[PDB]
Amino acid sequence: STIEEQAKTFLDKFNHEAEDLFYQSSLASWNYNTNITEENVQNMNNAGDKWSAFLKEQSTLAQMYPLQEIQNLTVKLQLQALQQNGSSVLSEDKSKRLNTILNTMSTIYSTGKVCNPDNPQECLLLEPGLNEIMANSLDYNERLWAWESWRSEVGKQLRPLYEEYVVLKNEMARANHYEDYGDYWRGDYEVNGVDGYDYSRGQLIEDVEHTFEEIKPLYEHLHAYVRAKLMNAYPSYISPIGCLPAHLLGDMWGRFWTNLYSLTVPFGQKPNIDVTDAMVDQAWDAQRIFKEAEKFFVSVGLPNMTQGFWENSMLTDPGNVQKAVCHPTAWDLGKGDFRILMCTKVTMDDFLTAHHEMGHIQYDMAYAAQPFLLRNGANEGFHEAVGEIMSLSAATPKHLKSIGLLSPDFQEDNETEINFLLKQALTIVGTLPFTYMLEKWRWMVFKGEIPKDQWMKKWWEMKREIVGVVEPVPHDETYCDPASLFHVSNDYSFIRYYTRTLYQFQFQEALCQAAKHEGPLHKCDISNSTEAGQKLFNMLRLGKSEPWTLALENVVGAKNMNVRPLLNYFEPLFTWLKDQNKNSFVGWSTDWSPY
Amino acid sequence: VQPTESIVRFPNITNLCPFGEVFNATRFASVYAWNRKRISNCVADYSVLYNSASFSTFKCYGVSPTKLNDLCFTNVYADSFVIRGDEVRQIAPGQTGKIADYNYKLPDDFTGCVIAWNSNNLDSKVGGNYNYLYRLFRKSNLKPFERDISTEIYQAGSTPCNGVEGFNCYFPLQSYGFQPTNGVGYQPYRVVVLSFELLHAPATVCGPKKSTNLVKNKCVNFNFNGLTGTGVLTESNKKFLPFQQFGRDIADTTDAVRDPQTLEILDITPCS
Amino acid sequence: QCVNLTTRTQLPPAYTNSFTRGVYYPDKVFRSSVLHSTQDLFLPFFSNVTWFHAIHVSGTNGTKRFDNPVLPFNDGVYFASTEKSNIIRGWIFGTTLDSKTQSLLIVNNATNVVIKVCEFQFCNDPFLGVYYHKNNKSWMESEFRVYSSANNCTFEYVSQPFLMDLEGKQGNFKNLREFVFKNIDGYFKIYSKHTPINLVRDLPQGFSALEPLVDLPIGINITRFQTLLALHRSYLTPGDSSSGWTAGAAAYYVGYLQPRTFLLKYNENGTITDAVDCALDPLSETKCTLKSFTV
Ligand SMILES: *[C@@H]1O[C@H](CO)[C@@H](O[C@@H]2O[C@H](CO)[C@@H](O)[C@H](O)[C@H]2NC(C)=O)[C@H](O)[C@H]1NC(C)=O
Ligand SMILES: *[C@@H]1O[C@H](CO)[C@@H](O[C@@H]2O[C@H](CO)[C@@H](O)[C@H](O)[C@H]2NC(C)=O)[C@H](O)[C@H]1NC(C)=O
Ligand SMILES: *[C@@H]1O[C@H](CO)[C@@H](O[C@@H]2O[C@H](CO)[C@@H](O)[C@H](O)[C@H]2NC(C)=O)[C@H](O)[C@H]1NC(C)=O
Ligand SMILES: *[C@@H]1O[C@H](CO)[C@@H](O[C@@H]2O[C@H](CO)[C@@H](O)[C@H](O)[C@H]2NC(C)=O)[C@H](O)[C@H]1NC(C)=O
Ligand SMILES: *[C@@H]1O[C@H](CO)[C@@H](O[C@@H]2O[C@H](CO)[C@@H](O)[C@H](O)[C@H]2NC(C)=O)[C@H](O)[C@H]1NC(C)=O
Ligand SMILES: *[C@@H]1O[C@H](CO)[C@@H](O[C@@H]2O[C@H](CO)[C@@H](O)[C@H](O)[C@H]2NC(C)=O)[C@H](O)[C@H]1NC(C)=O
Ligand SMILES: *[C@@H]1O[C@H](CO)[C@@H](O)[C@H](O)[C@H]1NC(C)=O
Ligand SMILES: *[C@@H]1O[C@H](CO)[C@@H](O)[C@H](O)[C@H]1NC(C)=O
Ligand SMILES: *[C@@H]1O[C@H](CO)[C@@H](O)[C@H](O)[C@H]1NC(C)=O
Ligand SMILES: *[C@@H]1O[C@H](CO)[C@@H](O)[C@H](O)[C@H]1NC(C)=O
Ligand SMILES: *[C@@H]1O[C@H](CO)[C@@H](O)[C@H](O)[C@H]1NC(C)=O
Ligand SMILES: *[C@@H]1O[C@H](CO)[C@@H](O)[C@H](O)[C@H]1NC(C)=O
Ligand SMILES: *[C@@H]1O[C@H](CO)[C@@H](O)[C@H](O)[C@H]1NC(C)=O
Ligand SMILES: *[C@@H]1O[C@H](CO)[C@@H](O)[C@H](O)[C@H]1NC(C)=O
Ligand SMILES: *[C@@H]1O[C@H](CO)[C@@H](O)[C@H](O)[C@H]1NC(C)=O
Repeated sequence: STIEEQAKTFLDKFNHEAEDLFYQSSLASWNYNTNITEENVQNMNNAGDKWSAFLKEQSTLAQMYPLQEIQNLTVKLQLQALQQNGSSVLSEDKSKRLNTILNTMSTIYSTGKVCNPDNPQECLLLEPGLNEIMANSLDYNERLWAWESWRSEVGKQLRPLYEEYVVLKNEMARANHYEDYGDYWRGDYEVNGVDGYDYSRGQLIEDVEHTFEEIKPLYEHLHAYVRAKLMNAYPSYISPIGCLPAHLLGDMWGRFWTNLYSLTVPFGQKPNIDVTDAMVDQAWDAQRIFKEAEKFFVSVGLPNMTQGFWENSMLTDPGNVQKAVCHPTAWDLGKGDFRILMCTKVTMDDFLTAHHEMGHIQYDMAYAAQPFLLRNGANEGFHEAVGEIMSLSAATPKHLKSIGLLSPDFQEDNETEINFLLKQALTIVGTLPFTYMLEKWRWMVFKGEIPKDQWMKKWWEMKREIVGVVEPVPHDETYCDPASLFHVSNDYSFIRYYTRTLYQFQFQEALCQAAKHEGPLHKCDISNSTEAGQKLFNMLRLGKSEPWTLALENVVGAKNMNVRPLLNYFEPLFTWLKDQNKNSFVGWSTDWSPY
Repeated sequence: VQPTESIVRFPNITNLCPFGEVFNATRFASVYAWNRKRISNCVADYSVLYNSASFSTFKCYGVSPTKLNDLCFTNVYADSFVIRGDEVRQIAPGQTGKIADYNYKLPDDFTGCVIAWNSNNLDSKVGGNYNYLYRLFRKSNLKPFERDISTEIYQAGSTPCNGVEGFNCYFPLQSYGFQPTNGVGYQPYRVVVLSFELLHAPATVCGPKKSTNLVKNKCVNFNFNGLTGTGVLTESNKKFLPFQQFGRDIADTTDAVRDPQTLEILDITPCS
Repeated sequence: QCVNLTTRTQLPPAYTNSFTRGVYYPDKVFRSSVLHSTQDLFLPFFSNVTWFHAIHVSGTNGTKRFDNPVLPFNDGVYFASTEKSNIIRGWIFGTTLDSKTQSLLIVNNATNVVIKVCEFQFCNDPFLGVYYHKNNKSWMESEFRVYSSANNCTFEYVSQPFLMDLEGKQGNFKNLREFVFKNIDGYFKIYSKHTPINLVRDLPQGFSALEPLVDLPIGINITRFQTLLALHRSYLTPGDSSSGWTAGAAAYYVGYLQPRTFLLKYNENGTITDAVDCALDPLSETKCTLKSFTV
């Protein structure tokens, strides 16, 4: 006869009634993804509509229960996750126009149009096109042409659409008892009602800034090295004091610097550790890949895969008889059925993606012992970092030679180590300043520190000060440069990748010092160590039942987001970069617009 | 002549038990409406149930599984019902949860066994098997071996529930979702509970003892349906009455017994 | 279901003598001319048993008797029925004879013996009448008014079906059915015997050892029993459900047992052919003292 008991009864009823509906929706989505037909999409849409209607119906009944008369933390968290109004505190016309704007921006981004001049054809879509033109080409002219065409044709076309989107999102966020939409996006890292472990929502900005201030030296050295190696490839196009151009970063937006490894490789005569040809020389297939992944996971302490996992997963492309999306995904249906959708080839990248997806599945099976509203990761960065640390620990030469791929007589030269560290740097640290700049720009454009004008001006001034990127063509206040990405054109958060990057190295160091491993961190294998397995399982059980700070303290021993593990990981490369940049200029300067 | 032998004999073992119909039943009841079947007058052979390697959980409380065929009882109750796999552990003495105190509870002291096996082969259809239900809400905990079929709507708030659902008026019965693709733990597990009791009444179900090889020309130790002694069993000619089992000569001495299986009569002579 | 039976002439209770009857086999032991002496519950020789009549004389005279009272059950009873046709078709055993406790029902419904131990609600006058029609003219058993409901059944036993000779013959008695019931250790012991006789006056005089028939483990307590009879419903006797009846050629004797000492005599094959009651006269006292029938 109290609010707590009524809330617990309602929560039990909801947890019982929502599991079957979510399982049916997930089953329909699986049948669609594994079989692209006109009937499966209809069933998927029907199941999605039913689940959305059920979730919206179980939101006004839960809205009647107040949150200030509850002493149990689990019930409070479940109700706070359930009483989320979201897009309901608006008007009919307002919500309809917002959905229309979102859908039309998504369609404008998904369609795309190359439409080269003096050519009535060859106007390609987001399929192979500008991607490989900006990725594996060395011509300045065509790179600049593509970077200008994608930003002028699928760019400024979304300027008023994005303005109205920002206005409507700010209206929704202010009407939802919150600050600007940036606060609504940062609300995921908020922890209240716990003594000592409380994490303010505004402290995330300060933490990200303090971590970036310590990342700055490594990124400046990496930028200097990349610029020095790029001046030898693009003569009379980049100054050794200025900033790097935008269209010479091996990507349309400059997010990842993976395509610059073929140009910035220090020891071009030393081959990598690619064991792709070693697997085809013997009986290896997707089944063997996943068996080796299960063997790696069971060696740490994690349980075996479920029986349905092997008889329900689509580990191999069925061929042309039926069409299926070959994007590697880990499916959690919700009723003990865990399976992976992946067209696993006999390559090494797929061998690491298998470990990534199996780490996702292990996290899911770990937190599957909690209520439905809490069966999710602590933050939006833990779930991907759990697989990223496994992919890092499984890509080491020790594990490769222990499984049987690499020859036991293989010598571990330090040149290959420098090359691997530089590749990891280009693929990890290269996106940290970009992510930070993009997320700070989103936060300042949602809060209001940037007026309706001066969007691109301050965007480029930040991309010059924070990042080492400079625009090749002067863009006025009419172009829409930031909206050329996928996450911004579809209303997705971006700080999750930064948090995942900062958490994966902390997890690696914590699980490596627990396994009593000596030497550098980049060659540490989490294998045949049950202590690290138990330490990680103590964190994978929590999910959303406990704050993420408590999970970090339980798995690492810190209550904040530290960056020292990343520096400890990249120290062997940091010293080499310091020794190589002795006869060059470190850092970058502004006022070098290539106009 | 010292006796050294064992010819312990007992009559034939017929009408074993309806265990074959209570275990291999095609249809099972829900957990809130578990069926209690009376197993009273039949020779329960627990060896075929313990030796069968098709049961996941086989835990006998208050009695050893090997000594089940060495005791006599009056009535045996078989409670058959289907429950989820992850909550089979709740069917045990002293355990708590949701199915124990609201659907079916066992006493703190229990003299019996629990048998459960995975039934995902037949109790599962593509699209969902919503035929089995379970009681989710109650105003008080259930008593040991208590069954409740009342389907009145629950009342969690101060507002009276006038026969219809509302703010805090929920339906007491909730359905189970059993798909053939579910994992272990959510699959249906047909669990049967056997209860053994002893009261002031003649025991009707005992352990089935079948027979032993018969020796008819040596100094043996015999046991004919409770009798005992020592002697050689020579074939006699005393035609007993259709109901008389063992005969006694003058001075009240057991000198002739009838074999309970072949119904033949034979004399008992003391050994030299 | 419960239907009373009115229009019944009352008479004082009659008593006859059971000269030498009620002797049964006490235990399953073979004995060949040993003259065994046992100490158990038996019927005293030349005792005083009760006589229950069931007659129907035509006209506005005679007697209309249909007796089936709730007689006590003191350590066992001796039931002997001189039947001309199938009329006595079972008994009722128990203490309360209601839903408060359990009751044993051993009845014959013209199919076979039905033995059930449940909680019944027995009427004040239960019977299993017959029906004699003019079309498809054959005595059929369409009547069952013993109890109303049967809940919480513990024991049950129904053997293979069998026909029933419901022919209401007229003349003298043809056979005698003797039964000795006893419940001392939960087991309900029944000793039956069949002996043809052609007298129409009293209980036959002689000697017949009753053999064990069934040993039913029930455990319930028995303090008072009742006999179930049959009725005839035909033409020439109009009436309602509680009237329009007719019967006849039916009688049963009830004798109570008591702890006594008997000297049983076995033949060369194991059958009891003679016995003496030691507590009858000093002659039988001396006979049991010297353990012989030659004095
Ligand atoms: C909030 O309510 C839940 C639900 O009961 C509590 O969880 C219980 O925790 C105790 C102690 O670990 C267990 O013995 C119970 O089995 C748990 N309940 C269930 C249903 O599993 C939780 O402790 C409560 N939080 C508080 C009181 O702070
Ligand atoms: C983890 O431990 C297992 C078992 O000790 C190791 O497997 C052995 O590896 C050696 C080295 O090649 C072989 O000689 C043995 O035959 C293997 N035994 C078994 C049972 O597989 C495995 O190499 C270890 N892995 C790591 C990374 O240390
Ligand atoms: C349910 O049916 C199965 C199969 O019909 C029974 O298993 C048989 O048991 C007998 C008795 O031991 C064996 O001789 C057979 O070989 C078994 N067959 C199979 C296929 O295993 C089972 O005994 C039945 N259940 C019960 C309670 O009797
Ligand atoms: C107990 O079982 C045995 C074994 O079947 C029965 O012995 C059989 O009896 C029949 C008829 O008397 C014979 O035709 C068979 O040859 C016998 N077989 C054996 C192996 O002896 C015996 O009759 C049964 N007894 C009872 C009372 O059922
Ligand atoms: C008629 O039959 C009814 C039941 O069928 C009996 O009524 C009982 O009569 C006795 C007294 O003779 C009462 O003590 C009982 O309480 C009555 N029973 C019930 C259920 O009320 C009786 O056999 C006959 N009654 C009459 C009035 O003729
Ligand atoms: C006599 O009683 C017995 C037992 O009550 C009756 O046998 C039952 O008959 C019904 C329908 O005739 C069947 O559904 C049951 O299965 C029978 N019982 C058993 C144990 O087989 C019998 O029919 C009755 N006979 C008469 C003439 O009334
Ligand atoms: C995929 O869908 C087609 C559509 O008709 C169907 O024929 C086929 O059986 C489906 N594949 C599987 C594996 O069910
Ligand atoms: C959700 O909106 C309703 C009205 O639309 C309001 O009463 C309730 O407080 C809101 N809940 C929030 C903002 O958490
Ligand atoms: C996992 O699988 C391996 C190989 O099938 C087996 O040896 C091991 O016992 C399994 N682990 C568990 C916990 O069942
Ligand atoms: C690698 O090791 C050799 C071994 O002497 C050393 O000479 C060389 O300088 C090392 N290279 C780097 C980059 O540390
Ligand atoms: C039997 O008892 C009755 C009841 O008083 C009595 O009248 C009769 O004389 C008794 N008969 C014998 C033989 O004792
Ligand atoms: C036949 O017997 C039945 C009894 O089942 C009876 O009802 C009927 O009156 C008889 N006569 C005819 C012509 O059916
Ligand atoms: C049936 O009667 C027995 C007699 O002792 C009793 O133990 C049992 O509880 C009764 N069952 C029901 C359902 O009345
Ligand atoms: C009758 O027997 C029962 C056995 O359950 C016993 O409880 C009861 O006390 C007995 N009645 C009398 C009067 O002794
Ligand atoms: C005893 O049995 C024998 C053989 O079966 C038979 O000849 C004799 O008549 C029987 N005697 C009696 C009194 O039954």
